[PDB]
Amino acid sequence: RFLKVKNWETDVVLTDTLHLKSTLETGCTEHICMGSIMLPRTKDQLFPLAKEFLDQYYSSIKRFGSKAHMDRLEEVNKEIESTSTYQLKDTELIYGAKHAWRNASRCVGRIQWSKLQVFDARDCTTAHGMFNYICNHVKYATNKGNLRSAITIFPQRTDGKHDFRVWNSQLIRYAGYKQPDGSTLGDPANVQFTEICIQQGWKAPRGRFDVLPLLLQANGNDPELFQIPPELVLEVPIRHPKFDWFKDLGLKWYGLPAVSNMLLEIGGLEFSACPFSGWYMGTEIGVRDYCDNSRYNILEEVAKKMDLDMRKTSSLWKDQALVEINIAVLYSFQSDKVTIVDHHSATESFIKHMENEYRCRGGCPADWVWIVPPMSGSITPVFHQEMLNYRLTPSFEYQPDPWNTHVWK
Amino acid sequence: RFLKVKNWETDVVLTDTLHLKSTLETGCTEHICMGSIMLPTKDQLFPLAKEFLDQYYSSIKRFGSKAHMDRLEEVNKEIESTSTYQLKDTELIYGAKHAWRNASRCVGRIQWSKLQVFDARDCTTAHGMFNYICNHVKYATNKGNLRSAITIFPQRTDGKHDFRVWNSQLIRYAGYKQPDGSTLGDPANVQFTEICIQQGWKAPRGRFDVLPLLLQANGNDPELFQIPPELVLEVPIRHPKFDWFKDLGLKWYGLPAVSNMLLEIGGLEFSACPFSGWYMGTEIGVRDYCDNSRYNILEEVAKKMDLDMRKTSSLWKDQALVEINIAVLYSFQSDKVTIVDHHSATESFIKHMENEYRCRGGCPADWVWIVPPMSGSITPVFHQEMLNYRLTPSFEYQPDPWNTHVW
Ligand code: HEM
Ligand code: HEM
Ligand SMILES: C[C@H](O)[C@H](O)[C@H]1CNc2nc(N)[nH]c(=O)c2N1
Ligand SMILES: C[C@H](O)[C@H](O)[C@H]1CNc2nc(N)[nH]c(=O)c2N1
Ligand SMILES: CCCNC(=[NH2+])NCCC[C@H](N)C(=O)O
Ligand SMILES: CCCNC(=[NH2+])NCCC[C@H](N)C(=O)O
Ligand SMILES: [Zn+2]
Repeated sequence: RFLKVKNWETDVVLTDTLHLKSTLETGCTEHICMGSIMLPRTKDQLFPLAKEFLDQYYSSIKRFGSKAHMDRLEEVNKEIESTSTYQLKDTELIYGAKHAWRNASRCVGRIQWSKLQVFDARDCTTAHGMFNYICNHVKYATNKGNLRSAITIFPQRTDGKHDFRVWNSQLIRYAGYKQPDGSTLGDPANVQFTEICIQQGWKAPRGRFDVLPLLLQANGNDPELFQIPPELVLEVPIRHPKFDWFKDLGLKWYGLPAVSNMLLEIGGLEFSACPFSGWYMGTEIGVRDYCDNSRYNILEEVAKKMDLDMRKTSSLWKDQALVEINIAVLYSFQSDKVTIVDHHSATESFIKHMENEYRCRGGCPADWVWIVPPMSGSITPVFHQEMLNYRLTPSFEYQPDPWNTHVWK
Repeated sequence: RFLKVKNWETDVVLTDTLHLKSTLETGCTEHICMGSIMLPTKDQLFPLAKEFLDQYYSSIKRFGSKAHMDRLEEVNKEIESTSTYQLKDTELIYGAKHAWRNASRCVGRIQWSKLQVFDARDCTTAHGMFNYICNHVKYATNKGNLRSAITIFPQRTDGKHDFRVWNSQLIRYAGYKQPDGSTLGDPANVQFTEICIQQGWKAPRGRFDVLPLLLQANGNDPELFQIPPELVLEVPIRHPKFDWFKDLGLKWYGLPAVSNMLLEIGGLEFSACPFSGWYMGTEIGVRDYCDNSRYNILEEVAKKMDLDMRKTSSLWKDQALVEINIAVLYSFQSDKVTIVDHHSATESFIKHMENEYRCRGGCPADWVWIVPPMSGSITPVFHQEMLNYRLTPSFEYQPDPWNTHVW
């Protein structure tokens, strides 16, 4: 079955066949679309998942059906029946990690998928060990501002009782503290985690931009706290090109975005601790982190300084202030020489990547709801692009926050 | 099953049961989501009619009454005899209002119950259609104080006597292909603008020429008509700060009025059912004015603002976008023509959603279409999870007539 996708701004039509290889469910039914919903083993099911993966791997290197291909399948089968699981070769791990990124339908930066530094941390055994691995990842990825995509992969899940987990949602993130008056100091998004850190012993400096400590869980044991070496945490003071009063807002952000709470599934194997990092698209900070009502919420303060007509929404003061803030984020990062991409460039690149993928791969799963930027949506090419969302493995998946499932010792 | 929807900004959770009454398909499957795709017999009729009549009588608190039963029997006998049936005026009004209520892509449904319905089922000719349409335009325009309305022409019979309004909207600007290879006016109407010429219209070759109505009655060939200029309310666009804006020479019409859709009620199909409301600022300022395939005016406006268009990261397109939309709203409001900004419209929709969920058990909504084309996340709907599904009565898309008409 072939599926057509049209770009209503260029009339360019593409054909998707890749979806024929999607195995997982999407959440939608022939009677209801849950496209905007944020989030809708056993010896038996493992080998098939292993085989599917290995066939994909060997096909990619043009060795499908080869003796090397058949021995690997036999080797893995034996291993699974013998140990109930199996270990991936280094090459398969790298291939797996890259494709999980390549298959992430909500990622607009996938044009960079083939360029990913994979750090094999499967020999790690303790939380201190995890900390060392993570520091090395942050330093390598940061590269003094010239950001490089990378991922660190800790030991896969076994009985589900010895999981490795990074309790932080991002390796680097600011603390949030709820005040008794109901207000919040810092980043609202991280209040609950900040509370856990404090409870675990963290001495919170209680400021507006406190880099959180790492809470690391190794081999199913209780998590431990670690402070990332300040010299390893690159930050950018936010100022505006024309508004000299902007800097006085006291804003800044970290340069390295590093998601650390997702699960990496490769050939049936589950890697519960797999922090990965890339670089920021300006709107993530400028629009969401700074202007979401439930985040820093700086629109008013910025608006006032600009002396905009805040009496009636129709003046579009919120929109005006929104643009200036995003100009400030991009300007500051560029001036400090810290990698970043604006939404115009990022979306234009995604379209080229997406078209390339259709011709070489026969498809490119994409989540329109997530691909389209949170500002100036229709002036970016993705808004006008029809997309097809479906799930391919390997892949990155969500998993419940560890504090909701961890059995304390 | 009972599905839940959460707003990630207020944490409010709503439970949806209304979806369990969905009938048509969505185009999606367990393996693939097509949420962003623009467009994914007597034995057949009575079931549909029954479904409709049941909801109608239920809405008037007479479910299972004799009147309910009698009506169901009358229609049943009418279908078996005439292979179709006619709706009572009350059922027609209820149907139209509910087709609007069920339009998952409409952000202004909080206004659903306030719809003036004009019964034009007694119409027989294109001239009659013109008369009905002018009356509709005049009533809805209300000198700038816009009022929602729909005019319903005769329902489809054998498919060979369908009434159709060939225009996509009652009021729209023409588009012509020039020698340069460029396009003059609105590129979106190039094809229609040609069929008008190919039919007789004498195009003024302007940047904003109000297109002539092309009306089709009883399957006959469409006829042209010029909407009395005095009935077409237009707004010149100026900025409340950049006095150079007026020089762009831009203007837009105040009455948005979709005319190419199909209204389906109790199985019956109304191929010509033009309806109107009022504009949300972004529709004109973001989409019609800035879309690359439309008037595509960003660069021009950018220049006059003298901003660095050298690098995309200066966000000149974004800065220029806001101002263009500030102007549209400013103009309309100055001329006292009804119009709503995306902030206000989305806030209303959220309220409507909450009302619908507690009174109806849900509200089908298409997130992709509900979220404005600019400043998406600073509007509440962005943070609102939505469930999309099809309910009848409904407004459906239909093939352009020029691709199906047998001259
Ligand atoms: C080169 C820099 C990259 C850019 C500019 C980029 C940009 C983005 C953005 C803007 C999002 C949506 C984020 C949000 O709204 O919170 C996203 C999501 C995602 N990206 Fe990328 N990305 C990059 C690199 C990567 C890398 C290296 C990986 C994996 C190895 C990756 C995996 C994903 C995944 C799995 C998601 C969805 C996660 C979720 O659902 O929250 N991205 N990316
Ligand atoms: C009172 C003011 C109203 C507002 C502000 C409003 C606004 C909107 C907007 C912004 C859209 C999407 C427009 C686009 O992007 O092309 C829309 C779509 C829609 N509206 Fe409303 N609407 C209003 C009244 C009405 C009325 C009176 C009806 C029906 C009688 C209605 C039926 C629909 C339908 C069926 C769609 C989807 C059409 C499509 O698929 O292209 N709307 N509305
Ligand atoms: C409810 C809705 O799904 C939610 O607000 C989504 C919309 N699109 C998004 N897109 C991106 N990139 N990131 C997000 O967090 C979201 N949130
Ligand atoms: C491809 C994509 O479906 C298309 O560009 C949609 C997106 N959302 C939209 N939303 C509204 N209101 N109107 C539109 O025309 C569109 N176009
Ligand atoms: C970790 C891979 C890079 N992905 C990315 N750019 N963004 C996703 C996480 C960043 C998050 N939106 C934030 O503002 O903090
Ligand atoms: C016809 C009812 C009102 N519907 C509405 N506001 N918009 C839909 C059609 C208008 C179209 N988006 C435009 O900019 O021209
Ligand atoms: Zn779907």
